Amino acid sequence: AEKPKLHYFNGRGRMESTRWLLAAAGVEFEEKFIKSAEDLDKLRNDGYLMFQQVPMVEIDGMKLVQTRAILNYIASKYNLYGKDIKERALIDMYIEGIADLGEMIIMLPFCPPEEKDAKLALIKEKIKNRYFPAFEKVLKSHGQDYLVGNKLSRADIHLVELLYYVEELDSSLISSFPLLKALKTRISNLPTVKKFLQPGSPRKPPPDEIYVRTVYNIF
Amino acid sequence: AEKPKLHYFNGRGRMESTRWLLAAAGVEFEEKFIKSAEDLDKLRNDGYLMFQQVPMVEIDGMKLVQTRAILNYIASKYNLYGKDIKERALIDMYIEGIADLGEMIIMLPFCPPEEKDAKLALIKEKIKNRYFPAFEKVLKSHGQDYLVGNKLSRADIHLVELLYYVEELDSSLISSFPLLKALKTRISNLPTVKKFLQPGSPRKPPPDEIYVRTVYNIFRP
Ligand SMILES: N[C@@H](CCC(=O)N[C@@H](CS)C(=O)NCC(=O)O)C(=O)O
Ligand SMILES: N[C@@H](CCC(=O)N[C@@H](CS)C(=O)NCC(=O)O)C(=O)O
Repeated sequence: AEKPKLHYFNGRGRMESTRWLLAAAGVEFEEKFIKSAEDLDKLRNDGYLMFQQVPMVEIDGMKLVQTRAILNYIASKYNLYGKDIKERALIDMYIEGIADLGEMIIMLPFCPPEEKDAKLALIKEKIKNRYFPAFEKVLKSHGQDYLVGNKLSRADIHLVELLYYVEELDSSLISSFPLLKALKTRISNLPTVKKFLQPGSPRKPPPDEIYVRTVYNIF
Repeated sequence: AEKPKLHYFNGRGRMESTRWLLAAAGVEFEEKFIKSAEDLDKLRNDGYLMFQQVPMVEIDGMKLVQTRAILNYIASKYNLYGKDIKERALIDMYIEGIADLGEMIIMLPFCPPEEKDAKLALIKEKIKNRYFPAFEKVLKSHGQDYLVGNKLSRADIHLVELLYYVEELDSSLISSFPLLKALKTRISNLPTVKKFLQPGSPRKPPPDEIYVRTVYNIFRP
């Protein structure tokens, strides 16, 4: 059985939460980068893409598409999805809030220039008034090092990845949230995450204008 | 002890897939309809909405927000989430396709009249050229009555809900997809689903301009 092989553009977009989770889990993977519309159309025409889209991951005999299908499978396989049905409800609730905020961040570079200020201001408002208070409250309420079950789960990994993007956006947004600051440091120091955070890993950068244009070209 | 209680507007939107799944699982539930901004504020103020949003379901002593958290819990509890990690992977892939389509459909009534025509045209095109082909191909690959593991799962339920909606929208779209038609018929005839499909059940109508205006009136009174 192979290393999982990740099909996506050479950028963050919709594959980056899978790169984080696999790296957090200590799992070696390979990437086949889509550089053109022709690369994508060949995957489609070869029947690799159930819904004609990427992300797609080749893992344990499957060609899985859909971010959540990929991540649930990885989380479940590497015991990062809790130990029972009630922990999974907490985990799902948390990571779905993270996905919603995440989505706004992923979509942001693609919005018309005249809308950016308004959209960014709204993401900053939701971070401050909605999402950071929600997660700080979880940490504050049980006083434990991990969001759920007193042990590392995907929710920790997904949230910390998000705290890194929020820092790139505005380093002060986290300032009033000391338990989130502390979660970020703790998880960043786990050997697997520490290595993924270091130069030269598969961690992808923020999108620049050449990438924004390229992603269009790939559609 | 208590029935699940579903906190939403009195219409489909983001709660309908849950009404379908619970009914398919044989679970009677209650609904508490949010009618005003006051009602929404009370749920928030009581601290029952983790991200200040609905849907919310009170089930088994918990208050579950996020549509997918709600559905995953229900599907796991009532054995509609396949039998192993690999079946769940197939289930999740299939149903996330449905969710992408669903998300366009649910937002359609709150589009400006100017974007509506094109949005609808796009929806139909994706049904016909992307999603119905994908699901037909899966049913054809194995010739079995159910999408995954040759037994009823949440994927069948969520697909068939989608097929009922697509029928309302344009009843010709399914015409080229004989295996989807057959699945729709089989699943519709299962005791629990048949009961949910009957007149007078909790199944909700398609949204009308009053539902739309109630939703706006709640978020922007
Ligand atoms: N719900 C899907 C969304 C995938 C998606 O939007 N994919 C884009 C690339 S980021 C794509 O393949 N676009 C081509 C298309 O939709 O026609 C997932 O989470 O994987
Ligand atoms: N990802 C969430 C989205 C929920 C959502 O957007 N709910 C809307 C109403 S249908 C809401 O409460 N909006 C008010 C707000 O976001 O302030 C889910 O699937 O439950």
